[PDB]
Amino acid sequence: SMQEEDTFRELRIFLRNVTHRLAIDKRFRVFTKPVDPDEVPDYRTVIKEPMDLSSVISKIDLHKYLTVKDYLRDIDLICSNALEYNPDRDPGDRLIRHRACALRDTAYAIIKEELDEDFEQLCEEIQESR
Ligand SMILES: CCN1C[C@@H]2C[C@H]3c4onc(C)c4[C@@H](O)[C@]2(C1)N3C
Ligand SMILES: CCN1C[C@@H]2C[C@H]3c4onc(C)c4[C@@H](O)[C@]2(C1)N3C
Repeated sequence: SMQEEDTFRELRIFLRNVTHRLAIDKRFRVFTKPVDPDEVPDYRTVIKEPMDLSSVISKIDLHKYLTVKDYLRDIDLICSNALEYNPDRDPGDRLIRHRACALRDTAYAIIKEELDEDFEQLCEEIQESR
């Protein structure tokens, strides 16, 4: 219905605003673009599903997310990819792990404080009806 298309349009506006706010924080600059396969040819042999904040904005615009749950699965993949690729005790590794955990906690805290529980339940019921 037209009312259902208006629901999904409101969801995309909300997700773009969350994602752009994460993308301007100086801590998260390393997550804003894909890993350059030149500089890091090894990356794509270890990490099977690369993900970054530029890719997330492209996916919103292609209508790939019908719920906040499916968006948070991509935020979780940005974080898990950084933890898996950089697991060592050295400071470079420890700094990117700390930043990855901060990105995930920041996204969850914005959504907890700014999404109504009933808007997300409506998106999940339209999704399950398709
Ligand atoms: C050129 C200096 N490198 C330091 C970082 C460690 C590792 C990494 O893991 N996730 C991302 C994103 C990145 C890149 O920022 C990075 C580039 N590497 C491929
Ligand atoms: C319980 C009634 N809700 C009204 C508000 C609308 C929306 C929202 O957007 N930013 C913030 C902050 C808030 C919350 O205060 C709120 C709680 N919602 C999640």
